[PDB]
Amino acid sequence: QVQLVESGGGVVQPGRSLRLSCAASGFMFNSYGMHWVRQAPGKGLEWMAFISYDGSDDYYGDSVKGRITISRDNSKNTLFLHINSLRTEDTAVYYCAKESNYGENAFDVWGHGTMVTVSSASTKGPSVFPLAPSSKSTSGGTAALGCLVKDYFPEPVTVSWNSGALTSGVHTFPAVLQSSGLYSLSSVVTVPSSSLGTQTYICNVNHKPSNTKVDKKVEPKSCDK
Amino acid sequence: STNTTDNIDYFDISDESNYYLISQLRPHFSNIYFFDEFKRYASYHTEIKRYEDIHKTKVNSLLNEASRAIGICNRAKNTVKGLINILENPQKFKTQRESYDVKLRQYEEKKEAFRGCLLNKNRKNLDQIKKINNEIRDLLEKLKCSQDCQTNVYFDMIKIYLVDFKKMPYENYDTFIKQYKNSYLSGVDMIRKIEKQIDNPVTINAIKFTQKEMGYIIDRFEYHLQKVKHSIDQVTALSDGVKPKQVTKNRLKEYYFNIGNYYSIFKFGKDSLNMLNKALIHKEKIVHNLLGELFG
Amino acid sequence: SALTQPRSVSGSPGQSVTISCTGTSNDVGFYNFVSWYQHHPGKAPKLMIYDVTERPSGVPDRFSGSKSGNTASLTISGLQAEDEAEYYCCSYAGTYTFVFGHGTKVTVLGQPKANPTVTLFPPSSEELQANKATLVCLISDFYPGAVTVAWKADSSPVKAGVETTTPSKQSNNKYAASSYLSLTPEQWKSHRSYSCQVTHEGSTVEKTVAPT
Repeated sequence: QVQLVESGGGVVQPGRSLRLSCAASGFMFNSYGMHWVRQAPGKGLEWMAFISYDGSDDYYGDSVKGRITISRDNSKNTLFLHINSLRTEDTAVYYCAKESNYGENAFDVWGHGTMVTVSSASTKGPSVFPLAPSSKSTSGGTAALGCLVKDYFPEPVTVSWNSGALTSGVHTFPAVLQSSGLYSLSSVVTVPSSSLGTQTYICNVNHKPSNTKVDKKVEPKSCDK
Repeated sequence: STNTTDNIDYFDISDESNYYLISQLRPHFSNIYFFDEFKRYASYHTEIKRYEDIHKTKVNSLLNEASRAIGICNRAKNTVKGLINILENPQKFKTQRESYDVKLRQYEEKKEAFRGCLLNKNRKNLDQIKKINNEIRDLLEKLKCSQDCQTNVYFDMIKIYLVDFKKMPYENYDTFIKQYKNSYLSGVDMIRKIEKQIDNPVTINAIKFTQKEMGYIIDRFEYHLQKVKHSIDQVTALSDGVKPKQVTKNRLKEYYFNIGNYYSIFKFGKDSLNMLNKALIHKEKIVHNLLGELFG
Repeated sequence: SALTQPRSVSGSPGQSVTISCTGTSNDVGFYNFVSWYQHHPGKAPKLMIYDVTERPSGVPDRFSGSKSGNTASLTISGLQAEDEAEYYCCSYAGTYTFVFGHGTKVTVLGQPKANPTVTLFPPSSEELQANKATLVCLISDFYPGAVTVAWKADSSPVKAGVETTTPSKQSNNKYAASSYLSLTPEQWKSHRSYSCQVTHEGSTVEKTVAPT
């Protein structure tokens, strides 16, 4: 019944400070070292800091030395993490971890993590750009088209094709967070290549946080630039 | 419930000729904590700024060489950990066929092999403690003072140490080991007397092995506690006694080594006590589950 | 600091796999303190091997840990559907520091492997009129779901302005991924061609679009 619960995450502005919390229970908290681990959206696990049982010693990884402070309050069974000045690369999931019972060189219990999303953006409706089918986009009896939903905040956005008439071959990708702090995603349909001139395909972009409803027809690339 | 030992960090060993105590936890040697303490002393003196290089190179290498050496004994650690798990667990012990006396001899054999490994692998590392000590003495010679050495840094570290001393719960530690050893010796006596009437040797033997390890850990707990208590008392007396504004350069060299030794032992013991307190809490839950199995 | 792990390993239910983890003489090779953690989507990471070889209670015998030189290994015997997860090695790095590996996705194969289909889109005329340029490279119908995307501008690699989504399962249990390259319109016109490089299961496929 050992549980670790991270807290303090969400949407945070770059250049400001952030303090994350880790509520521990089910074990004697004041007797174990603790660690902060983070995972970037597309990268692996990154070890950040360690603090001793009674909080008198703290050590850091080279990539985060001078940027963070690990700390604890053994009277409330809570571990803390202080980021001095948030950067774009701090967008990540931050895991709280307990020193393992079998020895100090492993961690036997981790928390579920909390999501830190660093962005300075206000609410913004997206720009929809068409991804047109062409010779480079056609192979055999299939053709790939789509819509590019760019520069919005916050998540999510819904994408349908011809007011839900299309279903087969439709794949709407997850959103990516850019260096600007705005999300981007694209939806793609694979349809017969011969039917491109006799059919009109439209995406139905809805970004309700901005009360946005955009329809963009996607037509095949005529001629050359 | 709890019926298996998961952590055997409580075993330690001491050197035969220079008598350094080796812990399975970093920094393994209390002398490393003294080298850590000399960083704080060296940051307050212009002349000994070069120690930042010495600590980052000689001290931290010794630390990592020590942790590497302890890691060389992970195999001997698992071998004695397997015997502990067998001897403490009746259900696990019944799965094999050797007597309790045969396996208890193997445990003693593997316990000393593991303890001996912790010392054999650290012999070269222990030889560095001396040379880092003397290197720090010669470094304190470059102080420009002679008969005028200010003791402000000396008494400022003492004031900090008195704050750090109060963070460790000494009264709670002392009350715990007194009630623990009291209960422990009672159950040992109770097991010795109910043993003749109950035909359950395996469970009683599992209780007696756990009491044997409990006795070992109680000894390590008591050893560090009064060592912690001694360094706290001596440094406290230094805060109460005379407070000269200035001493000679050689009295100050003895000063920093004295409080550095006392404080290094206090935190080394504090490290061990936190570990040993977890071992006694664990062994007591095991011996309680065994007693419930015996009487029930 | 980083321990290098294979991006993808796979096997069918019942056979073995082996995840390598190559470190340096200052971490994996210096200590006997390598760790192994299993990670499922939305689940807390779980310790499977500590101290190079030892298993915590509750970890099956199938999970095995070894080490040779600067490389540690994790062997999973008799694969099961539960074993499909991300695995990370971890090693003490000295002076109270640790270092994790890149991470290996284990997939227990439920269908035959499938190389991806790659379709690259140049910036739309609509977006270029707005003084923005984004290149969209779509990766579809690949299994197992693990891919590495590279971008090169006039045959020279370019990592700035690159974003890539993690592989997402399609309705046919195959995976899809997407990578975006955001440029200024001046960069897009000042190059002869751009390329999206997609590596999956040890084979690389390429697609080029040109502003001309």
